[PDB]
Amino acid sequence: DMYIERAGDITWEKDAEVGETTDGVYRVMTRGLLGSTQVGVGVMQEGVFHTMWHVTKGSALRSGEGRLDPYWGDVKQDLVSYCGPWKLDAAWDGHSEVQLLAVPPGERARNIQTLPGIFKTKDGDIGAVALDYPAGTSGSPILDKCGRVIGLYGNGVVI
Amino acid sequence: GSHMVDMYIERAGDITWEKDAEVGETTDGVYRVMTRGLLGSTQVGVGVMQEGVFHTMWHVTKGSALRSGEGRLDPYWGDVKQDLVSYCGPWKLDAAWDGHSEVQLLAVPPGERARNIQTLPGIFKTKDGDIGAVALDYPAGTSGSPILDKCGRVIGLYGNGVVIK
Ligand SMILES: Cc1ncnc(C)c1-c1ccc(C[n+]2cc(NC(=O)Nc3cccc(C(F)(F)F)c3)on2)nc1
Ligand SMILES: Cc1ncnc(C)c1-c1ccc(C[n+]2cc(NC(=O)Nc3cccc(C(F)(F)F)c3)on2)nc1
Repeated sequence: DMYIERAGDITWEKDAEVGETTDGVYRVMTRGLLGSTQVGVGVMQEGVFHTMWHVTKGSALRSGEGRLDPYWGDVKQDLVSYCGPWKLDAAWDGHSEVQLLAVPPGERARNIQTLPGIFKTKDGDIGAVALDYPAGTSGSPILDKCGRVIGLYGNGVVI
Repeated sequence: GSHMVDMYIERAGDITWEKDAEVGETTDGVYRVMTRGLLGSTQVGVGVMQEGVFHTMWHVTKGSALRSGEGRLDPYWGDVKQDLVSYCGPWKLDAAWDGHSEVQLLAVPPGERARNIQTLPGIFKTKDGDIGAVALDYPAGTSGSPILDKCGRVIGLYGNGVVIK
């Protein structure tokens, strides 16, 4: 039994550290007998819930009273969307600072501004934020200066 | 008010690459740089003893003499821009990152055990220059912790990063 609950708006913050379909950033929760815990984070935008495939593994999600079914995915890229196509088309410019809107398990959302590093791995040269958050923070949106989601926290971006 | 009175080093480990890793006395080794005063003692950074010379970051000591047990280490060389300082002799640490390999941070954090963390350095295209750095975050008194190549050579100190031109 797996569900989402809202955690905040998706905003670029000045003064940062350097079923219901409301736009915003959501905790992805799994419950059982003992109780509930966060498996990841996602982004509601234009009526579509975006998270990482490995967070849900294509499970349906309860959203209050309603139920969200997966619409699309890509296991290689580790992406999955609910209710509609992938709406997050923005991308890192390759030079600017970005903001991780990290939403850790059992803690408040927060913006961290940082410059992405480039990691020259074997598979490819990969851009990633040098910020380390607990497991279940995966799917936290990363924002450009215009407030657009340029990626989700967990994997990084191939160039 | 009250001021700090005594800066000193104490040994924390050998400087080795660990095969099973997370993916005055002048004994070779890695050392905590400690400052004591009235209210107690606090770790202000880390340094490397190699070939009779203690290597740390300028901002850690600011060129103070260091107690090493009973004896005294006086600074021999420094560079404030590069944030480097040596004691008892010239800078011995001449190795550098090869630009492709994984490295190991031998982090020595305040009030915790030494440990090796293996990681691939990232390159950060800052305004001033391109900077290579490990994507590992530790408290400020970890600064001066050696970063190692697979030959066991200190290729850097934790805290600033390395300029690439
Ligand atoms: C990638 C890598 N290769 C080799 N060794 C290491 C240690 C790493 C490494 C480095 C940092 C982190 C911490 N981390 C980052 C994320 N996710 C994320 O950054 N996503 C994202 C997506 C779109 C755009 C961007 C941005 F705009 F910043 F380029 C970033 O998750 N964990 N992990 C692994
Ligand atoms: C550098 C930078 N620019 C812009 N934005 C950010 C967020 C950063 C950024 C990224 C990671 C860290 C964490 N961190 C690393 C170190 N120090 C260190 O890595 N030293 C070192 C010295 C010699 C060789 C090498 C190696 F071989 F790895 F290249 C590394 O201290 N803190 N800080 C800041």
